[PDB]
Amino acid sequence: GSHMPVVHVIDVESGNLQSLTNAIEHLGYEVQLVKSPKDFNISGTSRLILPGVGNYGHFVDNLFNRGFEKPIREYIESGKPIMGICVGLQALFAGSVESPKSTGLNYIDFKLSRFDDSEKPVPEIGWNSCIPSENLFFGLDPYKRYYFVHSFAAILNSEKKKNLENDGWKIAKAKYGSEEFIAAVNKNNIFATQFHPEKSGKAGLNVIENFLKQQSPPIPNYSAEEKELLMNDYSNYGLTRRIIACLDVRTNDQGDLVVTKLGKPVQLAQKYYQQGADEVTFLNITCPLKDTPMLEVLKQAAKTVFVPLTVGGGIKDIVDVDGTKIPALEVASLYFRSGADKVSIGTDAVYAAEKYYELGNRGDGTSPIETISKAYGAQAVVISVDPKRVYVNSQADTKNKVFETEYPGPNGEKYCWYQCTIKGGRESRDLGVWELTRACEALGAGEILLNCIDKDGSNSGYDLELIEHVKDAVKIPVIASSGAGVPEHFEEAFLKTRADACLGAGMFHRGEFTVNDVKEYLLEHGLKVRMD
Ligand SMILES: NC(=O)c1ncn([C@@H]2O[C@H](COP(=O)(O)O)[C@@H](O)[C@H]2O)c1NCNCC(O)[C@H](O)[C@H](O)COP(=O)(O)O
Ligand code: NI
Repeated sequence: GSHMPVVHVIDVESGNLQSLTNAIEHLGYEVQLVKSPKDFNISGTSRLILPGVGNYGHFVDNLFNRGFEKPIREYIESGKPIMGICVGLQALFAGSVESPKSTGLNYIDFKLSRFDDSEKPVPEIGWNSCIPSENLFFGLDPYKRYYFVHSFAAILNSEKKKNLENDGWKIAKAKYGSEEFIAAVNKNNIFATQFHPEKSGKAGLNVIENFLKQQSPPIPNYSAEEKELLMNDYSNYGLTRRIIACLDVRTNDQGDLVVTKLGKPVQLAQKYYQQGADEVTFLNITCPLKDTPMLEVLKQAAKTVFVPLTVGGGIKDIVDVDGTKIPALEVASLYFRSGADKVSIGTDAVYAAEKYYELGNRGDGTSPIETISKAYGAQAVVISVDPKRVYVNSQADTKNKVFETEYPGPNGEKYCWYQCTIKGGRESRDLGVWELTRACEALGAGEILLNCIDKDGSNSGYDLELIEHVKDAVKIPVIASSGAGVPEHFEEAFLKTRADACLGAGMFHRGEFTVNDVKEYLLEHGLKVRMD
């Protein structure tokens, strides 16, 4: 309470706050959560952090509803250090197009807009860099990567950058595709980042430490060889080749949690993080909702794993042990507050998509995809697709969209579509992958986890045509999954397809290769990867 520096963190009791708290404590500070304006006074606060997550309006409304506007302004007026993270940075602006009627602190007199999806996938999900500048601050290093996860940003042009310049603002810029936007801002005692430092590994922890210690250390003295290797070449729109490590979570005979048919999933996640994983996905496949074992795994993993965590399995409307009807939104909220950054929807995604087409290509606003994305944004919803190839002689043989394949079927069929399955692949549905992804994308999904039942655990590579087929269908990031066995497979997916990321389960779990082994190979072949 006074034996270490206290850091006040504003808590609107929504989203993942575990990572930020753990990151601050890991730096040797004590965290004091401020859920109400009554929980903190100006003179008794030396370090204030305004963490934001989800939909702009859902955050700003909640924040101002609690009466935080004046306290925040009075704190900023006191001249003491404040750090805004994600929506914490967006709140400094006039508002956002994500929530038209919502307002902002208006320190920067313009609104955040949506990235152009005509040239790249929106939301931006991945590791981007700050463009080299003379006015960088708090240790922001152009040769390092930070994690961005957003659809809206403060998009720049000459006029805006100049007004901000003359206004006394220091701007850390970043580019996604052909669009330049604000990655971070700094003026007097105000600091804010569009990226999540608590999710950016060591590079991220350094940014937090630099703010808490109020220092702008010089960037390491890199050689012309190191710079040329670490610089952003703007391949894959400026995002590094994202390597995702995934693990299954099952319950054995005794009731304990294991990854092979509650410390094992936790320790493996820590290992994956220590060995270079850009993301860790937990597939829950294992009792009251509050006491769910998977929630505790997230909590434990979130203590040392400073990269985004995804959880999938059973995210839908449920009937708890006591009979209480808990909507999918509340289930996802529980997982988020427990350490998860994104939730994966499989079975309920196929249902929602079928319903979508029956209603004449519209949603009724009740599906997990719709409610979760409206509260936490599209970047918080992942669709887990579990497809299988079905051959046909022509488009006339099915209502589902087909494509011409390079690999003829058993009877010489030159066309095929991919059929969706539910409940761990135990049941098929008369819905194609083309129809499923497009539907879910419309309902609000922000990313597609594209598995392939035929390639699952085969270590023979990814289903390249499937990847390209889905990339033709949607404008949201698509993750290549199922089939990864060797580093060459990742390279193949990244060069021969438009895959926005690569996921691996078996190969990492077998210790055959580590995430770093895959990264070393990609780096050796000229691809950009996160190395921290
Ligand atoms: N009983 C199961 O086996 C099972 N049950 C659920 N899942 C996954 O979890 C998601 C969420 O489940 P909901 O239906 O939403 O409750 C599903 O969509 C599904 O992908 C299951 N298995 C996972 N199936 C495929 C993968 O996603 C796999 O992790 C990669 O193919 C790894 O491949 P690799 O070893 O080749 O690297
Ligand atoms: Ni103390």
